[PDB]
Amino acid sequence: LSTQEKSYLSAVEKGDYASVKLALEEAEIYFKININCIDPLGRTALLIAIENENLEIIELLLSFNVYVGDALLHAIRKEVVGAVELLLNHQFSDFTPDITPIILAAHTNNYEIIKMLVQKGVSVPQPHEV
Amino acid sequence: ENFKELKQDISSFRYEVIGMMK
Amino acid sequence: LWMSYFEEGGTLPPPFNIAENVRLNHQYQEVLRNLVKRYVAAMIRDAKTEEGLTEENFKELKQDISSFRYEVIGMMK
Repeated sequence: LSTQEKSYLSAVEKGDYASVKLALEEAEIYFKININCIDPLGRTALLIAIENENLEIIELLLSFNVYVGDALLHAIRKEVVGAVELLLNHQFSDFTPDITPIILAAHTNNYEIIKMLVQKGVSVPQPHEV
Repeated sequence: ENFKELKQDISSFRYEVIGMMK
Repeated sequence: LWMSYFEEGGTLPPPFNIAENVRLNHQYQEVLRNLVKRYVAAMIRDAKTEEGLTEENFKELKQDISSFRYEVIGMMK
């Protein structure tokens, strides 16, 4: 984890919009740092910007086509409505390979997200009774 | 998490204003 | 009680009674690495952000505003 990545992650964590944009611009032309990097606990830039609900940072990081991965599940578990709206209209995992967006949304009684998901059309598989 | 949210709001506000006056 | 009946030692009531490892350490180490990573991510990073608030948090949040105000006032003068 280079220092040029520690500076970038710190800028994302505080909320310095101009600095994060400058780092992203200097990355696409010099290819120095890897935007898909992990900090010691394992977070990426997307997770850091979602954990603080920084909608401007989240929108910016989508305009540079970062890796999304299980970023929708994290927003659903954190119950961030704006982040879910953004992520919808666009290897180590923390979730079991059987958890889908609608299931994980239904575990949390959040009416807004559940309605937002079922408006797009989903389906939960009924298990055969015994 | 609420405390970190409320601290980050102030941080981003400060950065934006400082950059706006310079 | 159950484990006492998993082996072929007694297997018979009293009336009628008278590398192979080094390869596996690879899989075991891979499994431990995944388990430790999951535990760190789940317990000591994702359940520390669910504690309560005290007076130190309030003083922190007040001092942030104080320093911001001082800096801006000095910047406009």
